[PDB]
Amino acid sequence: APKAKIVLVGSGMIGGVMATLIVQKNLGDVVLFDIVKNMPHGKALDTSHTNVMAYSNCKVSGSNTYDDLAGADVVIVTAGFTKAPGKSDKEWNRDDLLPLNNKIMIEIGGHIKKNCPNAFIIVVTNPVDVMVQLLHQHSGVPKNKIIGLGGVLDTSRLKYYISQKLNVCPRDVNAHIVGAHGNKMVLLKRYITVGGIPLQEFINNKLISDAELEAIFDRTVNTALEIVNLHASPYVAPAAAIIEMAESYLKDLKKVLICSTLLEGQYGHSDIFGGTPVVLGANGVEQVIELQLNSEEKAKFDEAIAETKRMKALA
Amino acid sequence: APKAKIVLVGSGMIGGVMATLIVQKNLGDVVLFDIVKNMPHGKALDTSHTNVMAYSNCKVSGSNTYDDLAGADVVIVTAGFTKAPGKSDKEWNRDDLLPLNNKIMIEIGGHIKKNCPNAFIIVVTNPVDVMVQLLHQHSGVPKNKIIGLGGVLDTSRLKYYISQKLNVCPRDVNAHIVGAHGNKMVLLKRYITVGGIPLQEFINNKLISDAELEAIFDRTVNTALEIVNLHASPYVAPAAAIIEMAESYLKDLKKVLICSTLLEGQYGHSDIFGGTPVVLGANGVEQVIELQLNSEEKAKFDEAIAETKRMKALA
Amino acid sequence: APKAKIVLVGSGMIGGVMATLIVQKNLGDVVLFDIVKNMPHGKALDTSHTNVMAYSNCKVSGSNTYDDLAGADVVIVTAGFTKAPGKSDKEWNRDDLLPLNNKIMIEIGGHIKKNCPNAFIIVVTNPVDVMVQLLHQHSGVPKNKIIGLGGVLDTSRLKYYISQKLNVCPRDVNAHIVGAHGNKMVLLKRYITVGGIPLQEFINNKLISDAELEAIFDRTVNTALEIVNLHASPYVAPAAAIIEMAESYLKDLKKVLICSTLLEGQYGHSDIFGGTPVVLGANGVEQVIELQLNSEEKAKFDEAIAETKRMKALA
Amino acid sequence: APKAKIVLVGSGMIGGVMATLIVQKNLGDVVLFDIVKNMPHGKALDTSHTNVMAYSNCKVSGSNTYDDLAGADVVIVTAGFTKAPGKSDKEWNRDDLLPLNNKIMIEIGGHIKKNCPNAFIIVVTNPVDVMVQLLHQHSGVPKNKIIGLGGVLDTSRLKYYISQKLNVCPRDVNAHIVGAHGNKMVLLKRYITVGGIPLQEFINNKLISDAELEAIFDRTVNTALEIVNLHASPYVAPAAAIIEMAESYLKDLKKVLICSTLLEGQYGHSDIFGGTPVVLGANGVEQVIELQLNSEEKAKFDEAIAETKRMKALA
Ligand SMILES: CC(=O)C1=CN([C@@H]2O[C@H](COP(=O)(O)OP(=O)(O)OC[C@H]3O[C@@H](n4cnc5c(N)ncnc54)[C@H](O)[C@@H]3O)[C@@H](O)[C@H]2O)C=CC1
Ligand SMILES: CC(=O)C1=CN([C@@H]2O[C@H](COP(=O)(O)OP(=O)(O)OC[C@H]3O[C@@H](n4cnc5c(N)ncnc54)[C@H](O)[C@@H]3O)[C@@H](O)[C@H]2O)C=CC1
Ligand SMILES: CC(=O)C1=CN([C@@H]2O[C@H](COP(=O)(O)OP(=O)(O)OC[C@H]3O[C@@H](n4cnc5c(N)ncnc54)[C@H](O)[C@@H]3O)[C@@H](O)[C@H]2O)C=CC1
Ligand SMILES: CC(=O)C1=CN([C@@H]2O[C@H](COP(=O)(O)OP(=O)(O)OC[C@H]3O[C@@H](n4cnc5c(N)ncnc54)[C@H](O)[C@@H]3O)[C@@H](O)[C@H]2O)C=CC1
Repeated sequence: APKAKIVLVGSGMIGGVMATLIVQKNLGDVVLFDIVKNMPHGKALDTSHTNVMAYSNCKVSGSNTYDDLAGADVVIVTAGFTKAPGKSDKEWNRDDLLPLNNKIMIEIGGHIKKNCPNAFIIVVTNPVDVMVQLLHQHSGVPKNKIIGLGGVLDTSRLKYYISQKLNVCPRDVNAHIVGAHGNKMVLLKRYITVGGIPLQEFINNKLISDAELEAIFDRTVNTALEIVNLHASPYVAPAAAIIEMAESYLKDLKKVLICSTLLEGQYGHSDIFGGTPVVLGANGVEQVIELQLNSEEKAKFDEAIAETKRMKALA
Repeated sequence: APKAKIVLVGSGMIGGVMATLIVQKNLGDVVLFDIVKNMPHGKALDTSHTNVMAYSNCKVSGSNTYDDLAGADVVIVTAGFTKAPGKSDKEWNRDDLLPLNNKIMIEIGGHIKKNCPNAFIIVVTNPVDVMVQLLHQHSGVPKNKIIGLGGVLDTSRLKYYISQKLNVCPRDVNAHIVGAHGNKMVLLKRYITVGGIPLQEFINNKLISDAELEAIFDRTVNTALEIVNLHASPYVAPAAAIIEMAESYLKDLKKVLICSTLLEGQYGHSDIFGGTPVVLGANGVEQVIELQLNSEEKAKFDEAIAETKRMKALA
Repeated sequence: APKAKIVLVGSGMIGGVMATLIVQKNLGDVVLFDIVKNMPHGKALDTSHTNVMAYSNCKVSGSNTYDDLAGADVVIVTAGFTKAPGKSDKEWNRDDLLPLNNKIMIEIGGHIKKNCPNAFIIVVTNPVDVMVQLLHQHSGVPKNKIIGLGGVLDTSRLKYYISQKLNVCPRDVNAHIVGAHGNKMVLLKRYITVGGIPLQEFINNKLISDAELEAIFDRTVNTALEIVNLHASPYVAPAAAIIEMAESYLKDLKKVLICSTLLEGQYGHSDIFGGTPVVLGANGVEQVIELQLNSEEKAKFDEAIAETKRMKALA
Repeated sequence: APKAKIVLVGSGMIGGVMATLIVQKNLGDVVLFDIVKNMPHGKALDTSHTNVMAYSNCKVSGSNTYDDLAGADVVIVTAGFTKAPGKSDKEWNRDDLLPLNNKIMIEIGGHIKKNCPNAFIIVVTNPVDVMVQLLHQHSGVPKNKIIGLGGVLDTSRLKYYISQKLNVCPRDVNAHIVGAHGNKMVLLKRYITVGGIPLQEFINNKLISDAELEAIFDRTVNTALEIVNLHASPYVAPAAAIIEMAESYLKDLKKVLICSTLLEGQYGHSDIFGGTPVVLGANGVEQVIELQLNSEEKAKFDEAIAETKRMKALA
């Protein structure tokens, strides 16, 4: 059939929500692939029944076979560790799973290259800005055909928190977080708008203060940790962000979405992936948009890239 | 505000998917209530960010306080045990959590009666046909304002499996499973249609055989066990079924949906809840539809009710 | 791009609503083609702005050039007369526009054959069961790639009227009207269900009477005339019905929808198009479903086909 | 029932599309009211059938009786002249229908005050910034409960035209047009963004030039005339814009939408309605946002208000 085939490489928490949302949106047939025996078949079976409630007709199947990547139109990679086995929830960060998640990207890359070299790839495995580049290199796909999750998720938090303070529709807040996903994420105060209006106007009117915004910025950076400390794990919003990206590709929406993409001189950087607004449509990354950062913003961008490089070296 | 307030009493697996779907559908503000400290706040935080991706404006908050039921328009109860601590996955059934889940329904009932006596209640805790009646009795709500999950979920499986064999849109298969949710569920072959056409026509044409249907019937009854044996748990389709019910109420859709409701003479039964098609709209259960069962079908219905009564006695 | 290209051959009342709905549903790029100069460009411009309100990205362009059919994935033909210039609204029927609408189908057929022989075609021009066959013959497309509007529209009326009486969700009423679209349409009482339940059960319960149903049947047959006599014209529901058909094709939904299709022995008929349930998916008409009519129902079906043949002869 | 009751006062071109969209979105029951006998009943009948195709349950009825405004939750006023009977399509403007459309607003105002004084009112009749104030005065409704269409429609055009040039999703372009709807509309270049980024960045990169933007500005102002000169009439996008506003109210979305609202000192203006961003939620106009215009922008705003006052005097 002409329905898209969407292979979820990793059928864990994010994978499950993604499968649910794909059926809700009737986006395409879904394969829940994992190394864990049986589990993806079980999740697939459960999820498949929702076609009735959703008025959809998407197949949902499980797989324990890498070759099921054959024919994939979109591949979403969440496979990997989510935390270092030994580290507390308080100290959740990035040094030693690097080589293990690198091996996972290498393995998946080989299977993509053999089975679905023309697929559009979204990488989620952390640290994403490192893992996406590794997968790019080992899968051999074109630069316009692979991106990493980051900015859509990170800005959803910033947008949401501001919308709550200002009592406006969440989507009406727009904002940019660039460079990398992680603690070095660059929050661009200058690029925040509310209903298309510069946030500064709302600050001038005392509707939201600079101090409030500083607290919202810190909350945004630390949201994953906040959720973990509350005895939960972030997987629902990550899934929705990924599906927004995938849907833009599948439907040729040409949305402007901030994702990790190969930089070729933007911001003074080459040979590395970093977060920046891109346009996602039928041709994949159709445009890479370079924000005209000032020197102070660029300094923060540089710090983010430096951290990606540091971890890439250890991987 | 006039947005509906939807309180999820139980913030586990089903609760999480329900919160996700409510935001996707912009159905109302959500409270994830649970006895587990912090966890519902974490899930709520994660889920709240999806308002951006979904173009919605639903608050999602966590709660560890029963009094947050105040003002509820809809209350969905998934609180309870999901399996007997000690029993293998192979032997997943119903005798001894009864008194513990009864205590949970009693407790929740008291809080509903005090805080939101005019709410519409959907009960999910198993065995649902027993627990719904217990909650009805202790909450004091009118009979048209409380239902149990069952038939929407069980028929989604039957509909889906037949649709796959016949290669038609899942929603185009209609089917009735009545009496109770559980191993005594009554699958009504006579009441199956495909695009509104009697299934028997498709059997006559050899498009699906009676033997195939028998296997699909057994698969439907055993689906929960099938999913558990695959190292997964059924929670996505249960959530979608519940949201279909809740949405029909909230939007006054007047959908015909099979749910557990107080029987007042239908099928020869009174003073018990059992699964039957009902019409759900703004006034709750607006109609209870009694299928004109033959004697053989009625005998099976009686077996289902007898099992509900047996467990009610032990609760 | 991979977005579908949908060419509306005829940019009148139905064409306008179809363009509106396609953008609402983000189904594909739209060409509003017509012989009237400028008008389609104006409607296209107006409609294109709705992409903003709809969160969609579908191009909407006008055309006065037949060659713009090139590349079409779906072609919807509403081109033609809607009433005989000279006949009152009271006497709205079918004898003398036949040769003129035949010429229009022939002309469009030639352009389809040259420019988009692989497109999926939906014919709407009346009398549709005649015009669809004429277009099939002159376009040269395969039988699984061309259908006529009829049953989805006619049953929407029957379903709706019954749903109002019974106070249930309109989609929960299912019904079959076959043979032809027009005054000889065959309404199959035996094949009506409500929430999947035989309508007869509701009659037995005195919820709706046989006399009420007879009146609803006559109302259904005469609905177009009822609307015309109220100083309006039926175009909104026809458009929605057509878009339901087109969407099933585009999204590979495999819905069971009653449409005019080439009969190859079904109901005892060959070499003619008539209304029957079909399954619409990615391969076009994937299945032609033959209802197992009794002799009385078949007699009415024969009357419908005879009328199609009578008018085909005059065309 | 608790479904909203939406009364369309005026059942012409815009009214018809609004009814269609309300059913598509299942927003509430609809009354198509008009002074033309029978016509609204015909349009209502046609539109009602779409509930089946749309999976909705909204009543659609026609009315020739002002008292059917009773119980209205939302009233949308499109009643009036659309062009001066005698003036060519080339010379489409605003001097002498003023007293006639004023009489229509006065009449409707009296009926609103008597029958639905708590309804939320959207005025569309041109010149809208004048007519909305007239209706406000004669209906007696609070200032937070009545708005005029303008900016959502006018900016949809600007947003769309820019999105086409830049090859991005239309909704990703944000823009502000304020003061009044009509030839004095104030297009604010400084307040245009693309994916939340200042448009100036795209100009700097030569992706769109200042000269291109000037042409798009003129096209935006003249779009209604462009459509009329193409032998069409703008009614589809106006309807969608109105429904976006109505939906924000009904669903408590709190969208920021530019509408005509009573100014109470903003921009230096009082005692007049003018276009400005507002937040629409359950409480109606929840916030009036005042853009921090520079002196040059304010001068243009003043010109717009002066024109509204000039016509108000003649009404
Ligand atoms: C970039 C970003 O914004 C975020 C990234 N993540 C990363 O996303 C990944 C997945 O998170 P999830 O919560 O889904 O973790 P999980 O443990 O539930 O699922 C991971 C699955 O991967 C499987 N897996 C391991 N190796 C695999 C392989 N070779 N192939 C397929 N699946 C594999 C494994 O069995 C598990 O089910 C982790 O690396 C997270 O750090 C998470 C949240 C946000
Ligand atoms: C009727 C039907 O078709 C189905 C019913 N169920 C029942 O639904 C219930 C919930 O299933 P879920 O998978 O969500 O289980 P879970 O363990 O993840 O969540 C249950 C939550 O209830 C909480 N809980 C316990 N007591 C509570 C109380 N007094 N108040 C609120 N929450 C409570 C508990 O902490 C956990 O998070 C179980 O009884 C299932 O048997 C499940 C699938 C289908
Ligand atoms: C099968 C069915 O359920 C229905 C069928 N119809 C038929 O659908 C047709 C279109 O109805 P609509 O209300 O859209 O009529 P319209 O007059 O507004 O539009 C017809 C357009 O066709 C154009 N047209 C004429 N010749 C054409 C050609 N060769 N190519 C393209 N357009 C052409 C013509 O200029 C007008 O704009 C008529 O034949 C109706 O009888 C209508 C309602 C229901
Ligand atoms: C503010 C704005 O962006 C726009 C405003 N308009 C205005 O919207 C109005 C309606 O436009 P439409 O295209 O719908 O015009 P129409 O002639 O098809 O419908 C007007 C209907 O009003 C009826 N009408 C007249 N007096 C009435 C009354 N007292 N009560 C109810 N209906 C009445 C009349 O019979 C016709 O059906 C006109 O004033 C337009 O100028 C239009 C497009 C954009």
